[PDB]
Amino acid sequence: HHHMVTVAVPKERAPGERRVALVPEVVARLVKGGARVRVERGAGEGAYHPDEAYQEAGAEVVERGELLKGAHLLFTVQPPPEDLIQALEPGAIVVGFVQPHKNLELVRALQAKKATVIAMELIPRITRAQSMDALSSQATVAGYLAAIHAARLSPRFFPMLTTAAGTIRPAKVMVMGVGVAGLMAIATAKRLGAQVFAYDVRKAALEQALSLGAKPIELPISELTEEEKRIQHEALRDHVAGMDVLITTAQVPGRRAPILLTEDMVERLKPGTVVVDLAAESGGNCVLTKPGEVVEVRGVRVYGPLNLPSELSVHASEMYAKNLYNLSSLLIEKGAFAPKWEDEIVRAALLMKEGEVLHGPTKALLG
Amino acid sequence: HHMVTVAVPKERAPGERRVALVPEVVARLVKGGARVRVERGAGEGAYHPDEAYQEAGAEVVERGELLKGAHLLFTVQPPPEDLIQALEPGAIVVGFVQPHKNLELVRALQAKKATVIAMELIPRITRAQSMDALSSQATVAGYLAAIHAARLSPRFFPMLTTAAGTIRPAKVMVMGVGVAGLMAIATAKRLGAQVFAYDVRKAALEQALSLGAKPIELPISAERELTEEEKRIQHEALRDHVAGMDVLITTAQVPGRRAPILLTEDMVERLKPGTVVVDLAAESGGNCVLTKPGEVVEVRGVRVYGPLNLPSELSVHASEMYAKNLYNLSSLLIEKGAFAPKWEDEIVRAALLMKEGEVLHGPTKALLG
Amino acid sequence: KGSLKPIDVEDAAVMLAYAGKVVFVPGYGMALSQAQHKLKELADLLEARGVEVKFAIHPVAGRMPGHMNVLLAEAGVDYDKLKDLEEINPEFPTVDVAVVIGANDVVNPAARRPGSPLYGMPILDVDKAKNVIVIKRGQGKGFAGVENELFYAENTRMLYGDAQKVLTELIQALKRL
Ligand SMILES: NC(=O)c1ccc[n+]([C@@H]2O[C@H](COP(=O)([O-])OP(=O)(O)OC[C@H]3O[C@@H](n4cnc5c(N)ncnc54)[C@H](OP(=O)(O)O)[C@@H]3O)[C@@H](O)[C@H]2O)c1
Ligand SMILES: NC(=O)c1ccc[n+]([C@@H]2O[C@H](COP(=O)([O-])OP(=O)(O)OC[C@H]3O[C@@H](n4cnc5c(N)ncnc54)[C@H](O)[C@@H]3O)[C@@H](O)[C@H]2O)c1
Repeated sequence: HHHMVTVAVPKERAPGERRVALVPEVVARLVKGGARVRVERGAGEGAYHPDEAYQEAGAEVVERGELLKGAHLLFTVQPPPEDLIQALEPGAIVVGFVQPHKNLELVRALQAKKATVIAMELIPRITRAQSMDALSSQATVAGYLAAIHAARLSPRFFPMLTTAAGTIRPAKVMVMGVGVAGLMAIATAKRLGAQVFAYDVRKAALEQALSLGAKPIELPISELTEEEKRIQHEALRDHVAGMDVLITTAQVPGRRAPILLTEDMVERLKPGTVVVDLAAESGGNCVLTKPGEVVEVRGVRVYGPLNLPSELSVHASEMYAKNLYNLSSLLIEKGAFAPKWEDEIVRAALLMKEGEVLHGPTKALLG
Repeated sequence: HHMVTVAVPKERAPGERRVALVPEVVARLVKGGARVRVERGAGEGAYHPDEAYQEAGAEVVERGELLKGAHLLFTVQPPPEDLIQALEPGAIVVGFVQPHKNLELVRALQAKKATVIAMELIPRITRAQSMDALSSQATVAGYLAAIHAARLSPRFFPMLTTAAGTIRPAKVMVMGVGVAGLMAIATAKRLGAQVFAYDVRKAALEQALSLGAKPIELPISAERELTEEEKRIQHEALRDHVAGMDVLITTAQVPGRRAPILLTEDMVERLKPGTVVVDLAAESGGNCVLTKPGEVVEVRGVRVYGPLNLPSELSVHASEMYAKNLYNLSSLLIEKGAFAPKWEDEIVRAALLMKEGEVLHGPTKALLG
Repeated sequence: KGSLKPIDVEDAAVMLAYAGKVVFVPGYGMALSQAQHKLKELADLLEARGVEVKFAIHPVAGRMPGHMNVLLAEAGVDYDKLKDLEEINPEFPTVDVAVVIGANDVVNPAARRPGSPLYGMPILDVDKAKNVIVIKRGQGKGFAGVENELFYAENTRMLYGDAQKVLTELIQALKRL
């Protein structure tokens, strides 16, 4: 025997955040499955989903102060702020990105409150769980706009064009770090006609890049003598030198972004070259990167976008809402609030339960 | 006279980043027998450093020395007064002129006894194709219109299938299908958008189809001045089609006139929040009532951008193409390294705005009146 | 003058099956027909058969700058196969077969002559190729509205039909040889 589930969706308040956790169409599937959904007034305005639309879906549109009343599930994009945290009831689970390193004081308040929270970034990167993988779906969004921003900042055409005014050679675009984002960056730059090169340590990511028609960058080998490291560095610096665009995406969870473009490297870039550093949020792959800014040094234009998913706020929210919807198969059963504690996915993503932090590295950072 | 010498200045117009010749072209002129003078820093907007012009055989000089002994002044925008006042006798200015935007510069040129070829006036004949600077720069504008639209849109252009579901392609309407419109259709199409085309000319619609775009089919034949009743029918049908788009790229401009309105206020009211408009006609009024030239504005959730110097964003390839156009045209001004303007050539005749202070172009004449 | 010499896809297939060097010359008509995918597939087939294949892209082929490039890039044709006339022209005498797909003006040898409204346009020397097959639907003129003596040359054969449909049949007949 379980309670009948109420799901709550707040309006996001983090600076420059425009996504919403559920979109109306996804609310409607939940309602039709038997759940109640409450939504904060104007929650989806950043994603162009008016309150009227959520009502047509079957939601109750409510004021913020009333949002967590009788609520079993709080679906968020960013972690909830203090005002929502204090209104959390017994038995309620917060589901959304948490990212402790960035939001530690919120994590603390959730623990003092004795909350239960599933962190979306802790969804295990496995087969059974791709439909729920919020990092991927937002990685795909970021890689797409990364390619779009590069073409916008580049003073050169991407495509080859043969014209009465001469033959235009295609841009040389190198994607460094070919995870989910990089692969969408490849597909997008390729759609635009660029010649695309792909750089990654893993052979699998390179085979994947190959399938999209990118040319993989092979270093002289692939710890190492200091000298082999230098040969290895030099060869990469050489490949980068002849590019018009670098899109860089390498990010390691919980640590600073690796530097892939050092000072001696960017000194070899021709004036007019463009760098789009998708890793700016954890320090950047490029030593010239200023998070949230565009800078030009020696006519090399370097952009460190933060919150790309928020630019594509309609599709970013749709996909994230879908991720939450699929994840809810583990939290909702025939309209009943029934968390599957035993499930591998829940176990991997369960950040804290009743105040008990179950995630080792978060436990450490809080200490 | 002598060795022909051609001059190229640093452009000064607001936002202007192109340069009239790039190093590779400068080098070809020097090889052919021309002396080239280039203002200090002229190629910087386009990432061509003074040293690169020196390597091509150019002398690099101060702006005040630019015109000394020069027979040809190649510009992007019309020369400002400081350059007009330094033009030597028999010298020819070649560049865009746009007297509607620059009447008083055109008057100063006339008072100076200047001779000018306006690039906007290059005739549409086969011989002139490789000189068509309106076309080269529009190709850039159309490309970047599609890019900016994808950048301002809160939706994917392409259809996407992932584990998390299927996303529909964006619906893009290109309104006004000249060169800029065609390159916009092509770029948006390649990005995977579903692309529609609105233009009155059937041939323009056939060309949009040759890019996998879909002609917007209205009720009345647009190929004739319409009755007040038929206009109502066309406007209502078109408004319906515009209503269902995620993106509108408007590109219709008429030489010497304010842009036609293609998106009236009753139309934009039908646009959904999150819809994007990229108004390429902003330099001349704009096709959309909401356009603020040089700005992005948002009203009722509709993002409207009216960019003014897209060619200067793509400064490298715009300058490259432009320089090639002037290089090609210079075959009518230079013969074996000597100043030799073919006054009789139809291309020169069509584009010669002024000759030693006498205004030959009727519309410009009227304007100076 | 000379004569139009219609040819059957099966004859075009035989010509192509035994050639050492083929140059493909796309024009507006390929674009109108949206035949770029069928074209790339024919170029894959010949290449797999050991045929040396290139694309000759005229500066003003189509109706917009870089018209052929964008369609061929969409089809997945490698940039390295696309040549402009400065690079491809001198190579023409050695081309065993030149296949024209919906091109007309950009291969009209009358452009070398002053009276033609095409004069002053550089031309692709398709007329210096060993053999020419021209694909178009029939008698349609090009943009300039002039007749094209190339279609009447001794070494030129007309392969009439829609460009996508013709290329599909050509592929099908080639896989049967
Ligand atoms: N590229 C540019 O930017 C630009 C701009 C302005 C002007 N132009 C001019 O446009 C012309 C382009 O030359 P081009 O050789 O590409 O084209 P073209 O000289 O206009 O001829 C194209 C040919 O395509 C054939 N065709 C039409 N539909 C077809 C189909 N479905 N399947 C097979 N063939 C088809 C037509 O004959 P049928 O009716 O017998 O099928 C026509 O002969 C040049 O004259 C250039 O000066 C170009
Ligand atoms: N069996 C496999 O193919 C396999 C094995 C291990 C990991 N993975 C995948 O790797 C994924 C990482 O997630 P993501 O798609 O968000 O990637 P990400 O944005 O976390 O990483 C960016 C890409 O950069 C690469 N990278 C990291 N450090 C680098 C460096 N120093 N130099 C060059 N490249 C570097 C990584 O390999 C990754 O492909 C995991 O989630 C998993 O899906 C796959």
